[PDB]
Amino acid sequence: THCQENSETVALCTPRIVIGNLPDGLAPGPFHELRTWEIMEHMRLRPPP
Amino acid sequence: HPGFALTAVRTDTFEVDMLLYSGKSCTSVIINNPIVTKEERDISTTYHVTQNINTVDMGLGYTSNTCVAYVNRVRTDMGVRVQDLFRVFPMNVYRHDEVDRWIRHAAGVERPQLLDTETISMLTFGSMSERNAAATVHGQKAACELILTPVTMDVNYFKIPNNPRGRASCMLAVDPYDTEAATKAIYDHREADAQTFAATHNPWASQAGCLSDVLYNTRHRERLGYNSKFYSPCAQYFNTEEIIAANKTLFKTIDEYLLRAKDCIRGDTDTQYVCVEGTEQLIENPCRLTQEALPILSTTTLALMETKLKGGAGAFATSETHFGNYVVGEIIPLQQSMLFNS
Amino acid sequence: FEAIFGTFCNRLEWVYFLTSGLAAAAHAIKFHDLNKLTTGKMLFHVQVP
Amino acid sequence: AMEANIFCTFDHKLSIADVGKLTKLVAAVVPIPQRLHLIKHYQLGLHQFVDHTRGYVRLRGLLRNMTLTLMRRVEGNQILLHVPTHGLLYTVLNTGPVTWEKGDALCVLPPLFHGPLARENLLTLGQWELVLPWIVPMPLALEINQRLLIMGLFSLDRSYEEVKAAVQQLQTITFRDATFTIPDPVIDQHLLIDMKTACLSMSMVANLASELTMTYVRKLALEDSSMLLVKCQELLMRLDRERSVGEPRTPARPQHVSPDDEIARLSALFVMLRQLDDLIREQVVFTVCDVSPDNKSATCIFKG
Amino acid sequence: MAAMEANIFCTFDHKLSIADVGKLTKLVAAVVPIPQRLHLIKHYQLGLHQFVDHTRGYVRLRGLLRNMTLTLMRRVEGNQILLHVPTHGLLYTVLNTGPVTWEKGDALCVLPPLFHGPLARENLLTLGQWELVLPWIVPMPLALEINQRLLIMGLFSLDRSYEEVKAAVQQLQTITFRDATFTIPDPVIDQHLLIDMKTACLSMSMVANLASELTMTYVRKLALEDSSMLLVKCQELLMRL
Amino acid sequence: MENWSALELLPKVGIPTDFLTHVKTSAGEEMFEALRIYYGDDPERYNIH
Amino acid sequence: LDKILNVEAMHTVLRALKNTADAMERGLIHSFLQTLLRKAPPYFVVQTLVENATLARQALNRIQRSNILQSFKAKMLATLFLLNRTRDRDYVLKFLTRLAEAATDSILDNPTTYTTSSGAKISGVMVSTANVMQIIMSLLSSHITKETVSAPATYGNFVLSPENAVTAISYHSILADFNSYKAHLTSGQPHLPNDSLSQAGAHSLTPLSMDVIRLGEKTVIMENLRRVYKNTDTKDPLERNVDLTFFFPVGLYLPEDRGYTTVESKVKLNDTVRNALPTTAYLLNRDRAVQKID
Amino acid sequence: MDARAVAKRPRDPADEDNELVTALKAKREVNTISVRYLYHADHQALTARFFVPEGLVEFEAQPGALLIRMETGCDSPRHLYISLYLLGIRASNVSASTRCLLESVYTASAARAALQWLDLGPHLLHRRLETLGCVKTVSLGITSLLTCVMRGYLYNTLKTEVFALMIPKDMYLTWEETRGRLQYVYLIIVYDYDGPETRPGIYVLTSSIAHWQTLVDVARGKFARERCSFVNRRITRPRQIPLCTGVIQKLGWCLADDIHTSFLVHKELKLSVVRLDNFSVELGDFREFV
Repeated sequence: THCQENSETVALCTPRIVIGNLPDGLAPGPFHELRTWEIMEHMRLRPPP
Repeated sequence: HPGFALTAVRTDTFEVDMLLYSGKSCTSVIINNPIVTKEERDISTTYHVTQNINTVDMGLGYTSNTCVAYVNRVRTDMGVRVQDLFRVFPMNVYRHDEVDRWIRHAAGVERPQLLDTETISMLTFGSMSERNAAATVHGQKAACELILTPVTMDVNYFKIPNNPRGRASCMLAVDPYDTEAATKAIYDHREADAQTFAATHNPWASQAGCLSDVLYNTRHRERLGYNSKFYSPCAQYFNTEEIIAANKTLFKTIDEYLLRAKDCIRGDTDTQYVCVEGTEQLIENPCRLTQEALPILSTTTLALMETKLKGGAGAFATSETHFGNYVVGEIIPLQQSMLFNS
Repeated sequence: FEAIFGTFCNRLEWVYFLTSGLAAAAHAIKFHDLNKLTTGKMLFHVQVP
Repeated sequence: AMEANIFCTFDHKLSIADVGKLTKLVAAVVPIPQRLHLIKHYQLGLHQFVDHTRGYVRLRGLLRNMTLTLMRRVEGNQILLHVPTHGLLYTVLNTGPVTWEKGDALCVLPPLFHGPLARENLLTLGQWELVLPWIVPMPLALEINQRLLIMGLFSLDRSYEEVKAAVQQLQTITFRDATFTIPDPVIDQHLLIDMKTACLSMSMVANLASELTMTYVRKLALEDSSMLLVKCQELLMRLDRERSVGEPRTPARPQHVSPDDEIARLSALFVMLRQLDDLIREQVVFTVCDVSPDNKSATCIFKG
Repeated sequence: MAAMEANIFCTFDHKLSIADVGKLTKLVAAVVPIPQRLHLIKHYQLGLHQFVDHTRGYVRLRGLLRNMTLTLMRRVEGNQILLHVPTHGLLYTVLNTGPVTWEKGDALCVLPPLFHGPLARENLLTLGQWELVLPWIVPMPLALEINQRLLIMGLFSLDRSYEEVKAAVQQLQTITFRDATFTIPDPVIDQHLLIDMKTACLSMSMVANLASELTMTYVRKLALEDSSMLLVKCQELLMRL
Repeated sequence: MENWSALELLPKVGIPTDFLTHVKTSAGEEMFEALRIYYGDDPERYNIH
Repeated sequence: LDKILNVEAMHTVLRALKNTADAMERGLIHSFLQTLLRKAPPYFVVQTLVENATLARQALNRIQRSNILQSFKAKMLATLFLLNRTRDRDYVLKFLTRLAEAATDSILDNPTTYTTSSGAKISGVMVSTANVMQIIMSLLSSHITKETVSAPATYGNFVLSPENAVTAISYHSILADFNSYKAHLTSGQPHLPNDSLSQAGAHSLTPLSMDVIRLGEKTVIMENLRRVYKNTDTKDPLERNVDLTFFFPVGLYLPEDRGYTTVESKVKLNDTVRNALPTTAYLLNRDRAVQKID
Repeated sequence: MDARAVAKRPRDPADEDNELVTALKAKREVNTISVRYLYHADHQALTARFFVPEGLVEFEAQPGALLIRMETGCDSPRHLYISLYLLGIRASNVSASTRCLLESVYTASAARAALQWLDLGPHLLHRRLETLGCVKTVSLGITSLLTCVMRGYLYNTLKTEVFALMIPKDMYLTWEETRGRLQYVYLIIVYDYDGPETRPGIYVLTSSIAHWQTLVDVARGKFARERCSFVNRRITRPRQIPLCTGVIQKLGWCLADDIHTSFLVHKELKLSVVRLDNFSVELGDFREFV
């Protein structure tokens, strides 16, 4: 991003940490739910409790 | 599944015949008498016999032309085997020690702390690290890798021959000798893209300074230590400093395409390497002229692949979908023809 | 006794540039002072109807 | 009979004004990567070894192995290039900055042009230029060779004003002739890879030896045939002032060291001298007997 | 006196089988030293064999081989050999006796042979209890590491228990240069290594008392600020901090 | 550059020319090394210094 | 025993001279082929120019460049390997006559050289590997007709006039036939009879058998060159390699909202989240065999 | 390229008339100069003329004597061409009797300048010198123009006599007891360290040894005293960085049968010197060593 400092427009790179930070443009809402059904399949929880 | 997707690019080298045609008296060749210089190793005297030739051309247009006639066989493996970046960038290591020990053991690459002058040289430069493997039953092998958005459209982007970069960069469209306007069309995301008019089909490669640009633009790659022996199929798309400099009036372009557009690739070793420049046959690469790449047959699942192998002659070209899974039909029927025709 | 029958040699075949049909494209001209000449240029003046 | 030469040809066309620029270098060294007979201009000269990240030591290390060659006679469409033989005198043009007196031992070095422009540009040709190695007296090479190594050791310390000034002093050599400042290897706040590897080659030899040599000197000093290793045990201490009334009576020695790693440290001490060897010993390539007036041509007996 | 001769004729005394004179015809343009340098040499003084001794030391050979006059064999025939003394700076072909392959542009060195181990060449030209040993010509890097291995064997030998020295010498002798393996023939600690121990420890200790405060400190300064693969192993050889 | 106008005065041979897609384009897309096109009647042909 | 060696040395010298002369001729052939391979644009380029020649009366407009680029890209994928895909005789004949019709005429053409007996006149030569011409002799056996071409028998020469020595020295430039220009300028005549490069060479002509093809009133020479590359250590310049970069997605995510499903009558995937999200991708080897990239 | 053309024997220049004669035969003009035969046409020796001021000619009129350049500071007298003998006054090896003997012979401001420029510099002696070869054909005027050999044999014009290298007897040394058939001459400066100044001791060490490593190994034998004194000064003085303790440079070779004593005779002053007779010059370079 481009934060605004004391009359400057200094750029600010910053780590994304979790996979959820990716914009809902690049990791849509249904995508994460489909991915979570993958993980509950991997744990043998396909019908969840 | 982690959040991102991959869009591997992979060049494949075909042995082939050409047929040339040339007009009568198409170029005169002035020659002078051969002259014989002499040398002596005192065990034996070599003599050398030079001759001079100059070829004035005698045609205003092109008096000659060429066509690729016959593909005999494929040199390249056409396997997948994605390229090991741990050997392309040997110097880089994680700051923490234990984490890099663990990562090397997980990815399968490790270095032994012998400080062999070969290891010192390799980490310093070149050294052709790979040393080919036990029994090569297919041939030369490589693939490349572009971290990408899963939302990427394919029906508009992967079914047809197109640019892996995510933003079309055919300098043939751009006004000749126009660097201020050639740098927008390949880089700027406010100005609307070529083939598809969406700004950028993949942001993480099409931006200037994106991860894939800084990863494969050799101008960026040099600032980091990297092995130059290894040939990277993707770099021709991302060497933007050169392709910006390539846009020139049509005929300078098609003269450039005959002279530099070639990309030497070492032919005896297992993996592709940059040949000793121009010692061998230079390999022509038509995809370099258009800066595009051809889709090959791909399926998400085996079920869609079985239907292809079970299907008719035209089966490989048709693309299909199934709620999530897809098949990207090939543009060129080489999997039908070079293989089955034999 | 172990017999050595005839010894044999490869008989070479010579080829000539002008004998070749590819010389149909070239218009070869000897020029004994060729090393001196820097470059040769031909100039064309065509008016357009 | 004809003298043996090496013909060279220019893929790109030459101008009448361009070929006149070669007649100027008709008597100048032109290094070649490899002895061959016909050579394109691309393989000619030192320009093929230019790099962006790689620095002065890359050029020096490849320049040691290239085949030295004088230009002999421009032909218009061709160029001869005689390969000098050891022990026969050849004239050379004075590309080096410094004037040569008779008897000087010359040696070849990469070009070291500094920032402000002077006469440099001659033969631009198709995005290509004929860079030529400096020919310089032996002592000036011994001095330049160290100026760069010290600016490399200071490359890590540009925050300090004292180092900031001392670097400037090393930067401008003062020689018995017009002076020529030396370009700073440091750039963009960060040292180039070649000087970094060479400084590691020096500092490994400076540090790995100090902890290692005591395990051997303590054992050799017992014999006494040489009679100086006992004096050398005190030399190991690396103290500058006379010893305090405290710890030092014997040099520090490694403890308990696991049986095999001592071989690996030993061999890594010797691996670093090999990286350093390209800079350790400069070698003469010419020995000038007489010099032309204006110190422009010289006639040097070839060495190597 | 008569100046040193360029062409030197060698004469064998022992009866030469028609098979063996053919080995020398294939041995033409090899690098064969002589100590004497007269015009009509005996065959006894050919090659390295005369310096084999009961000591069976490799460094004795490396040391005595340096003094010998290198000659290039030429124009071999029945009853005659014609060794040539090369002149400095003049070109010559050189036959590749050893298995090591020679890269273009590499420099060469002369060191006594290092047998492969399990196998040896049959065509020794042994005759009359006189074998024809000749020095190996190797690329410079291999000739460097053979000597580095020998010197490390000499330095480690002292201050170490004799059983530990067996385990070290068992591996310091084998060399994998250019994908071939080689083994030093009976490397032995001697006086010939001892004087080199003294000169190496002396020069390497006077090095320790010449590096500036910053010259030694450069690595510490570098690692605390920047890191790379080269620096990882150098952090290891630095023992502790 | 290249001296023209020697060319408009030195008798030239005259030869049936052939360029695909006319002359103005292949002079305009830089097929030929050097070129110059003038529209009226440049009197340089008449100046002889 | 000595005279044998005295004669063997002479024979070795003669052999080392004859083989070097022949290597010189083969190198001249090789270099003249290397020259054409650098001045020979690919087929689709010449064809696009030969199809869009009319419209571009000026330096081409912003739009015409796009039309030309589109035609380049189309011709490339439909002409990449010809004897590999198609072998229709009427189509291969049309393509080969199209190759000759696409090549522009040379500046100077001497009627006397390279004239087939019985009034025929040659126009050019086409070259290829043996296995290609062996296919062509089969496909076009009707048109190919061996004939006796009247090739030039000796190199020409370009001797300097006495006047040229002065202009070479004072001005570093040489115009051919300076003496003819002095006459035509003094006499005021505009045209020159011949422009000196047709003036030099090929006065003496010798027959040689060749194969020729009719390409619609064109008579192209057909010539294989593998003859000169037997047992040599140099790779044939006509044998080449062609790289093609390919690219495939792996692990995408097709939209759930606007989702759809063509073929589904064919396959039936087991209901599983593993069948739902693609994580792998499948391809095939050089020989057809399933391949996987996880 | 004809079969006969390679078959021809190589043609020696004497078989062809001189190039000047090849022109005069074509154009027939006859100058006063006798170009029928060229002098100095057979000389593998390479040479150079050095102007040396008349204050340094003494003991060099005899052909055969080293020429060594000496750089000193001041830009006006950029260099100065010392003999080996003139350098002996500074050496500590030389006998005090020989030193006081020959020091009288150099009573000239041009030579005394050499002692002053030797004293002047803190930096070591071996740095300032560069050997040039050997005297022959003294021009012997108000300012001698000495011809100096860079490589090859010393001998007369017309090869009527072979000049011999002369080395003052106090500098000459031999390590070995059994001389080889051929042996190389090396010049060896060796600093022995001492408080006010590190005084140099010059030597010339003929030996059959050629290998550098074995040569320096045998050299440290006699020079252990100077080497240990260098090591002792290294620890005695902190922040003092004294460098190499001897320096060896290959000076040429002689057949080791030629060696025998003699004397130079000048101003009626006999000077005992060893005399290598057919001493071919092949210069090397100073090689630092501890």
